[PDB]
Amino acid sequence: VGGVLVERTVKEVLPALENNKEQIQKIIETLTQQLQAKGKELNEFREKHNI
Amino acid sequence: SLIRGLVLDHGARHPDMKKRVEDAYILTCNVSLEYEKTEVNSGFFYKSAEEREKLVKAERKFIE
Repeated sequence: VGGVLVERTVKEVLPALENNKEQIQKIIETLTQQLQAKGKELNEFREKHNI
Repeated sequence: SLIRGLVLDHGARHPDMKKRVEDAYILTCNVSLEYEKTEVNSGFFYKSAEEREKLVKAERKFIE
């Protein structure tokens, strides 16, 4: 860490990388997937509203 | 000639609109039914590409 090198046992250090990466992988699959369909729909939307 | 009413000089651009009018309910409208038939609006000018595709659809509409 920033002003410290924290001493830890594996027992805390091991599961931190376990669940965090896995928890990150869920969220990242969601939005980047949703970004494409937004562009799909926003390409239809932007031609409509701007009169 | 003596015109007790007025005289406009124009028929717009279209003849035979029933341009002979006995009962005249006068709409003087300083706003056009011609805003434009093209993509970009009457006062809205764009040399950027993505902003022009935006106005092409409803410019012909806001006329109708």
